Amino acid sequence: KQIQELVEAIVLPMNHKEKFENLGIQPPKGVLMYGPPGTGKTLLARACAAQTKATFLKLAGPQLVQMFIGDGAKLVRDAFALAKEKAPSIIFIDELDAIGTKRFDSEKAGDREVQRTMLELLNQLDGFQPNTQVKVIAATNRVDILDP
Amino acid sequence: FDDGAGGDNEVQRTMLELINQLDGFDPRGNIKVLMATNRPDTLDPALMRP
Amino acid sequence: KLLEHKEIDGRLKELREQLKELTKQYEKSENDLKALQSVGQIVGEVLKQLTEEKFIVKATNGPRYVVGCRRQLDKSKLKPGTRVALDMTTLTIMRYLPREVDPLVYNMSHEDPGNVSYSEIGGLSEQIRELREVIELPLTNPELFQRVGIIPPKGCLLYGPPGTGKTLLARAVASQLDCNFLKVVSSSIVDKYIGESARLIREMFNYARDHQPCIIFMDEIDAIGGRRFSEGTSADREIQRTLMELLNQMDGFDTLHRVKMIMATNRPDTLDPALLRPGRLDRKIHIDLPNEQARLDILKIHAGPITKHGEIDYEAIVKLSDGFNGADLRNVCTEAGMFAIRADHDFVVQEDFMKAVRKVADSKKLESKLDYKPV
Ligand SMILES: Nc1ncnc2c1ncn2[C@@H]1O[C@H](COP(=O)(O)OP(=O)(O)OP(O)(O)=S)[C@@H](O)[C@H]1O
Repeated sequence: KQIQELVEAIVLPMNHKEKFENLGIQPPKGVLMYGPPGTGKTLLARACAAQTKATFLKLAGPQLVQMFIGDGAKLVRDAFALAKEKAPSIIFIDELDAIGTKRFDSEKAGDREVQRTMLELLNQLDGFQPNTQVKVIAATNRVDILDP
Repeated sequence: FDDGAGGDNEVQRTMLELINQLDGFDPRGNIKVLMATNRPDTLDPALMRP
Repeated sequence: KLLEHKEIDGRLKELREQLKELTKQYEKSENDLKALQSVGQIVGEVLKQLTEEKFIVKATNGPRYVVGCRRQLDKSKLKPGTRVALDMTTLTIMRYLPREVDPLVYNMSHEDPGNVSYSEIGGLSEQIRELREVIELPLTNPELFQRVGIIPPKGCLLYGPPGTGKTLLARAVASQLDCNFLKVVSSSIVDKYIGESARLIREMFNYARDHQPCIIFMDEIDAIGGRRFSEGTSADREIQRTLMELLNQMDGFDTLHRVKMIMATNRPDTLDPALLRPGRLDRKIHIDLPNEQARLDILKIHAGPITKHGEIDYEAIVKLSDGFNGADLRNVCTEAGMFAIRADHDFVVQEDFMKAVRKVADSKKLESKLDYKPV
């Protein structure tokens, strides 16, 4: 049933947008995987990369952690622009918790570009700039590290 | 180890970077790694996975 | 016979238009060369008014200075808090600017959508009328309350079910009224430098009171990612002092000009008794789930953008499903549309609705702790 939800709710927007238009509904924006770290999460994104050809895009988590500051937000915008160039956009990020952090409630210090890439990731992602050619894949180990 | 105190976390960022470049999405190859710990119950199940 | 006058007029047209347009772009780019007189400035913000002609500015990497104006830069405009452009050599103030900072205030401010009708799901019995009194009527006339002398109704709490009286069925009259409808999901106050909580309370109100009758709306009063503990270790007075400074800048000590509070939640566990006094939550209200005919309402408005035959049994979906959520009927419509996508039909048959009943109402039953009311 997870393969059902996966294929029948991501690959059918890749091939049938009008089938949503003949009925008068709208495909969801944002699909999230979570659970124990052994059930196979990366495998499903790789099965997407195999059995679909609509511009698979991996994105590793702590690669977005930057030191030359200002690069990861630009990089996410580059990723969506590049996958926009090949309009059906299979977009996957692993360890979203490694960039989407619970905003820590403490003083004196703090890495900043996690927040910058977080704000720009949610900006490029959804809400602001909506588009029906974003197919959001993400998988994490834990859920209670994340933001509402 | 993280709740509403917000202290030491950057080493965990380094270690998640280690997991990322270590295993999953084209791992090592002809590399054999031995690890050791006196404290197995302080490990992460992002490395306990076979 | 004299088309050489038009071979001269055409030479005029072509050659003069081309050379004049090349020399016109050369005029504007000689002005771009003249911009090698307009050679750079600095930008800082006025931190205070030192003397009437002096100001302390803020180099954004570092130190603080003493400046003046150019000559006539309106020294009353340059209040502490404005941003100015600073000179490069003389370092003094050249030109004022707008802006301000982090979009966690902004992305909850005016990302705020609206509903396409007052009846986005249904059940508008006390909703239209009492929300109308608590917002719109004393903003139209404060003198009626000035027969008594009190601020406008201090705001209900939309509690009850999580999703028919929590986030849905909250923006009914808000769609109609359209005055100062911002969002506060109340995770944006639990900050990093933990005393930025009260500063962003100031940033909430002192940015709000412009659209003069303000709508202070707060979904999910105590919201951060996860669940909550009890009166022991650190599930503690963050909420209490933060909420009392909220209530401080809401009413009691500081407010101004017919601002309407609206609280709307049932999720938080730890709340102030002084939150619960008449004067800050002077009136409160309750919402049922549906009364089974508001089920019929939310279904008959959820039976919207669906190609059908006009035979969809509303009584069967109303009585046979028990979701008690406009979002549940949203899932019903979604999966019934997917089961018209399945079997390849444009129309969503009533049996696709009952397939939605079965699958959606069974996956619905994978939830525990189906109850929420604070205190
Ligand atoms: N259905 C399956 N069939 C075969 N092997 C599977 C299956 N599910 C999981 N696996 C195995 O489990 C591992 C894949 O899981 P993971 O690589 O951990 O996915 P994941 O994204 O890494 O999950 P986490 O939370 O990130 S560790 C590999 O060893 C796979 O061979």
